[PDB]
Amino acid sequence: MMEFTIKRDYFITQLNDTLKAISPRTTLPILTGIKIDAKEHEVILTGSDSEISIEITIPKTVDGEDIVNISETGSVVLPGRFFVDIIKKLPGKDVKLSTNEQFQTLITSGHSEFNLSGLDPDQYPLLPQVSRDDAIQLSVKVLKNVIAQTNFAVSTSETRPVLTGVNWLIQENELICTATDSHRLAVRKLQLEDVSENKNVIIPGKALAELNKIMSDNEEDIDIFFASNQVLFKVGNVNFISRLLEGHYPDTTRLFPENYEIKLSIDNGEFYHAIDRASLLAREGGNNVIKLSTGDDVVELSSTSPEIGTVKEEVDANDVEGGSLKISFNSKYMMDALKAIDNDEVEVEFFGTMKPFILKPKGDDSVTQLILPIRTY
Amino acid sequence: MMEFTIKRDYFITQLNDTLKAISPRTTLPILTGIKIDAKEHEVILTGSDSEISIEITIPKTVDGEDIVNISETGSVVLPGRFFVDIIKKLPGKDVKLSTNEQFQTLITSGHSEFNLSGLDPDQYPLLPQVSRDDAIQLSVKVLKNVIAQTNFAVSTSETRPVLTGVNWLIQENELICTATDSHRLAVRKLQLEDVSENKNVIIPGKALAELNKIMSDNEEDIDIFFASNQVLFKVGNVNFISRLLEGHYPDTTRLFPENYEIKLSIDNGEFYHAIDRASLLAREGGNNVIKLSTGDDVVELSSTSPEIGTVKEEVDANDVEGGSLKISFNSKYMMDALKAIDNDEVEVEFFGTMKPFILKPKGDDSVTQLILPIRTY
Amino acid sequence: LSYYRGGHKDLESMFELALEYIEKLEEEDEQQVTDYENAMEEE
Amino acid sequence: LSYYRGGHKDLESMFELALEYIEKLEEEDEQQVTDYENAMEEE
Repeated sequence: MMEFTIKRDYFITQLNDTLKAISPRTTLPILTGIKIDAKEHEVILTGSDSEISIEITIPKTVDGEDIVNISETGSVVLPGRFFVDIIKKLPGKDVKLSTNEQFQTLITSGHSEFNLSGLDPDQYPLLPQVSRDDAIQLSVKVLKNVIAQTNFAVSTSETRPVLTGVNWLIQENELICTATDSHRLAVRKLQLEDVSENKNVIIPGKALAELNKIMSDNEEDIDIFFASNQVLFKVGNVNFISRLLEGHYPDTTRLFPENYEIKLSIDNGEFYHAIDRASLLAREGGNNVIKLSTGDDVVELSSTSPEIGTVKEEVDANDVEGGSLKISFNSKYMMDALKAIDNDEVEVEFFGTMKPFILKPKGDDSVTQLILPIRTY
Repeated sequence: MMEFTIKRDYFITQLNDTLKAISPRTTLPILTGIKIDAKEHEVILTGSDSEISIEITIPKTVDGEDIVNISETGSVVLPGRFFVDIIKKLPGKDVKLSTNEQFQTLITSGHSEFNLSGLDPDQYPLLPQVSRDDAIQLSVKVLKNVIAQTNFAVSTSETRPVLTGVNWLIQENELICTATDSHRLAVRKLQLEDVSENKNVIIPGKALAELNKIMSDNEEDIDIFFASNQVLFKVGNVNFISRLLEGHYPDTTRLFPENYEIKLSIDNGEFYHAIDRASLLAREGGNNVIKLSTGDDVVELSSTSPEIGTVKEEVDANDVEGGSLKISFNSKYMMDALKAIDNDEVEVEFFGTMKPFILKPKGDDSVTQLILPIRTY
Repeated sequence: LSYYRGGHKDLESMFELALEYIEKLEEEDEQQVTDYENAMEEE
Repeated sequence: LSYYRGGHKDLESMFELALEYIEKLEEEDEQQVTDYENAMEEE
C-alpha cells in the first residue's frame, strides 16, 4: 500500500527520463512498465528494458523545497507510457498515488481521480548491480560534448553488432571515443583528471542517445562505473545502467592515412546549410550523394537528377592548399559530421579522390570526423 | 523567358499559401505544380487541384517596400511541393528566377543556383471564372470565427458527399452556417451588413480549412462572390476559387428539440481539459466514449476500461437546473465543440438521456453546437 | 493490428483539430509505420 | 512504393539527428501511412 504525494511539475520531468528506458517492444509484460517504489525518504522510478535501466531517486527535498511526502511505503509497477501520459495531463501541482491490495493506484490530482491497474512489483526483475570501483568522473558538459561528437556515427544495422556501439578506449589518462558504421568515423580524444585502468568497452548507440536526453546541462559530474557487462552512469540523483556490448571492437587506426592533397578551411554554417540545400534534389530519389568540386577559394557543391534538374552552390573556403579535386560524398554523413563540430570553422582536408577525408575543427586536434568515400566505382 | 527577382521572405509566405491548393494526388501531371506568371507589374501564383484554386497577385510593392522587379514577362509551371522546399532553404533575401526555352528556371539566390525543370504553362488548365455579382462582404475576423465555429463538424466520409460541406444559407440579411456529419451540428447565425439574394450553397470542408490557413488575422474584408458551381473568396491580394458541392443539403432544423431537462453553466477550460483527461483511458482502446453524470454543482466525467481501470473527474458547473442525468457522449465531438467556443463559459443543456444536447455559449444566441447521442442502445 | 489502426486514426482525428500536440502524434505515427512494416514483412 | 520507402527512410534518418524539422517529417509520414494503407487495400 504505497501512498505518496509528489509535486507534479518535478515528477513529470523525473518520470519522462525513466520513460526513455521503457521500450514497448520487450517480450516480458512487466518490463513495459515503470516501477515506482516509495521508501521512507525517497521515491525511485526503476524503468528498464533488459538492456538499459534508469533508477531515479526522488528525495523528499530538492534544492530546499519539499517534493514528496510519503504517507506509506511500498511499491507498484504501473504501465509505462500510459502513466506518463496520465501525469502530463493532470491539473494540479500535487499527484497523490495510493496503492491498495491487488495493486490499483488512485492517482488523485485536485479534482481528477484516475485508478490504474499496476502489476505486482515482486515479479519485476532485479536491477543489475555494478561494482563501485573503476570510477571515471566526467563533467556533464564534457560528456554531452562527447556524446554529441561521437554518437551519431554508430551503426543502425544489427548484422555486425559491434559497430552499433561507441568504443571507449581508456589507456593512461586518455579517453578515445570512436564510432564506426563502416562509412563514418568520429574519434574524440579526451584526457581525464585521474588515473584509470585499461578499459576497452563498447557502450551502445541507443544507450547514450538516451543518456544525452536525461542529462540537463549542469556543472555536476557523471561518476562512470564499469563492470564486466554493465556500466553505471551515476548522474546527480539518477542512475543509468546500460549493457556493454561483447566482442572486440575493430581497429580503426588503419583508416587514418596521411599526406593530404588539399586542405580547406571552410565555415560551418555556410558549408552545413549548403549541404542542406544541395541534397534537396538528390534526396527525393531516395539516395543522397553530392558531388563536390574544390576550386580557388570556392567549393562547388553540385548535384543532379533526371526530371528535376541541377543545383550548384559556391561556398567560400577561407584557406585552400593543393589543387582541385572532385569527390562525391554522402550528404547525411557530412551534415552529421558538421553538426557535431562545436566550432564555426571546420578544417576539411581531402586525401585524393578515392580515400576517406578528415573533417576536423581547427584549433582542436582532438575530434576528427572521417567520412569513407561513397564515390563511384 | 520569365525573369524576376522577388524578395524571399515575402515569396515564401505568399507561396506557402498557394501550396495549400496543390494536392499530390491529382491524376493530371500538371496540377501538381505551381504556375508562376510574372506580368509587367505583378506575379500571380496559380495553384490548383481542379477542386480549389488559389491565385495570389504579388505586386511590385507591398506597404511601400519593393518586392518584385520583373526583368522579363512570361510564365512557367514549376513542380509543387519541391519548389516551395527550394525557396524555404535559400540563403539570400532575393530569389531571381529566370526561365529559358524548354522551361528550365535558374533559381539564383546569392551563391546557390538551382536549375529546375518547369513544364509548359500553355497546357495548364484555365482558372474558373466567377461573376462579380452576388457579393457578400465579411471581415477576416468574422469569417475566421465562422470557419472555426462551423468547419470542424463536416463529414470525412464521401459516401454522402453533401454532409462533407458547410451549408451557407443566406436569406434576408442572415447567414446560417451549418455543418453536419450525422453526429454533430454547428449552426452559426450571422447577420450581414448589406442585402443579398437567397443562396443555398454547400462550400466543402477542406475548401475552408485551407482558407482558414491563408487568411492572416487583419481588418481587411473577404468579398465573397458566388456562382452556379464556384465561389470566389477574394481576400486582399489573394483569390480563392473553390467548387460548390451539388445536391440539396438536408434539413437540420428538425434536430432542434425543446424543453430542456437540465441546464449546466460550465467553464470552458475546465470542462475541456477534463474531457482531455477523461478520454485517456478510452482512447487507447480505439473508441472514445465518456460517460457523464450530472450532480448538484458537479459534472462527474467518468470512463472505464478492462485491464486499465477507472477515471472520474469532478467539474464545477456554476448553475445547474433540473435533476441528475447520465449521458454517454463522444469525447472528440465534445472537445471540438468546446474548442470552437470563443467564450470561457459555455452553457450546456441536455435533452434527456437519448436525444441530442445543445452546447452553446451564454451571452451568444447565435452559435449552438449540437452533439447527437452515441449512447448505448 | 486493426486495434492499433483504430487507435492511430482516433489519435490523428484528435490531432487535425489541434486537440493533441505534434510530437506525440509523431512518435505514435512512427510506431504505426513500424507496425505496418512488420505486417508487410509478415505477409 | 520502394522508391517512396527509400525516400521516407532517408528523410527520417535525416530527422533523427535533427537535420530536418518535425512538421515536414510529420506530413511526409502521414503521406507514407496513406501509401501503406493504399498498398494494403490493393493486396
